[PDB]
Order: sequence, then structure tokens, then C-alpha cells
Amino acid sequence: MQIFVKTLTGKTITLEVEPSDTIENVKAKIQDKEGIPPDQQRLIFAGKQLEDGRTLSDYNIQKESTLHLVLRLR
Amino acid sequence: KITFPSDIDPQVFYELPEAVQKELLAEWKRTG
Repeated sequence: MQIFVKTLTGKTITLEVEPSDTIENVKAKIQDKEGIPPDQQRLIFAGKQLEDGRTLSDYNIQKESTLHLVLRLR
Repeated sequence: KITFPSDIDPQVFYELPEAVQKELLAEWKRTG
């Protein structure tokens, strides 16, 4: 299942993923494309902060789902 | 009156949760 990631600047990215993919993996996808590291980028879905210890299916995320990326400070 | 950096879009900002909204506004204010 794929998911769209809109950044704070409006940059939309489509990354193919799987229902058992870990949030830490999706974050790496934006890293290889947007060059943003995991310790600073944050993914939020429905006002909920995704945890690096869970899977997309655990957050009820489905294909064509869109997530929000928030930049940290470090 | 809200001021957004040259790299922040308002459409995606209001779509973020308030708790995170405040943290991002507090950062633009401490330096703003």
C-alpha cells in the first residue's frame, strides 16, 4: 500500500510501503528522498504521533493515505 | 497576526495538531 507525505512547505511524496512496515522505515524513505534524518523529522497521522516501534497497520493507515511531516530543531 | 518563515506553508500548518502548532509558533516567536 502506498502513502502520500505532505511537508510543511507543501512538498508531497508518494512512498510505496506495506501494512507491516515499521514507522522507522517510512521515515527512512523521506530521508533518501528529502534528505531529512529520522531524529529531526516527525510523522503525524490524524493528530497522532507515529511511534518508531509500531507498524502502519497498527495506526490504521491504508493505501492512498496521507501523512504530515513536522520538522524538529536538531 | 501570524508570520510564517520563507519555508513554511499556511495550508499544511493549520492541518497540524494544536500541541505541535504551539511548539512551532513558540519557536518562530522565541526567534521572531
